[PDB]
Amino acid sequence: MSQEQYTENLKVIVAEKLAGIPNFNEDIKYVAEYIVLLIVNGGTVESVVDELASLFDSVSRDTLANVVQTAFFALEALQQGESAENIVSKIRMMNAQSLGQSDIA
Repeated sequence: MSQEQYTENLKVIVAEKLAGIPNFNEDIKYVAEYIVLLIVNGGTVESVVDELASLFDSVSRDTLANVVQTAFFALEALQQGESAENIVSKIRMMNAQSLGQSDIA
């Protein structure tokens, strides 16, 4: 392979925004892989937003640009030394609240 360690760490940060979007319930883990693939190709929000909009043109362009923006910042944080598993802990708690009904007293 060429850049998988960055794709595995970037895929976690990319999912943090896709899983957080309120209009993103299905195709959320598979959509981050294509976002990282565009980031690995070069990292151009214009070409990365136009490529994601061509396949995902149902949600407002701002929602797609929001996930590409967090992947660009993640590339700079990953190059210095950041952790992606810690972000999943916040998504697991936020994702459980979205589907956590009939669980109170």
